[PDB]
Amino acid sequence: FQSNAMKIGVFDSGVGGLSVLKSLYEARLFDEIIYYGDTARVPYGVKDKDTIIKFCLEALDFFEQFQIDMLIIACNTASAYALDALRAKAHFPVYGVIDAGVEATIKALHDKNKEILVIATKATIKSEEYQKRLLSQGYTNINALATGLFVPMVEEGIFEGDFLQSAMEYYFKNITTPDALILACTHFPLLGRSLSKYFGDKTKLIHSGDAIVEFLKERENIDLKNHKAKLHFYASSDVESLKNTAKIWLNL
Repeated sequence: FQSNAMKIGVFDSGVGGLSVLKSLYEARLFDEIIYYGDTARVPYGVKDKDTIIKFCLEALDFFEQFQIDMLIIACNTASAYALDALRAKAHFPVYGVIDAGVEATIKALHDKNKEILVIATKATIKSEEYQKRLLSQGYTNINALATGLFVPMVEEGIFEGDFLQSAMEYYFKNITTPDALILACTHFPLLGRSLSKYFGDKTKLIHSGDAIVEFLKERENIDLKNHKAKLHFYASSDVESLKNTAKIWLNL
């Protein structure tokens, strides 16, 4: 089977990038998407920079046999550090989650003095990348906060209830209700309904998936497809467990 259109690949460390994969799939911008997840070596925030890079390079070598038009890095950690040596080795546009999220935040605020909150893993925060960027463009009212416990709550299917509420109430103790909240972790889009309901209408949720859909439109020549795209899933370890949560998060 060969047709004349665009085939791309999505790479996250674990299963978080499935939420990103969701938004891309609903868009119908491609005909085939290749999801790979290095689930053997999860998570990536633990390692130093050089090892993440040598790890991300091993994923590129993987994507070569498929020969894709564009590669998307769904890991905020990999996006921070590895999104460069990939380009010094790729023959095709390789993009990441951070800028799309930042740009989508700015466009949605257009107001330098508005209140921005950005939640993520401990590793995503320490890199300061989202911060280093939003400041450069003159946005002043910003705080960044590590809410790492949301990740295993997502993986155990906790999306609602007093327990999740107790978690939000815990993490968000004496916190300014922001105008826009950024989800700098790929698991977090699974808790959005609870968070907005918790934060209220004032807070505008910046979806990493939705931020990159609008992002690629700005940067690339894209056609909307009549037919829905074809999914492929690949994992370092335990592929079928990924395929499950894939069906769960999306309902194919």
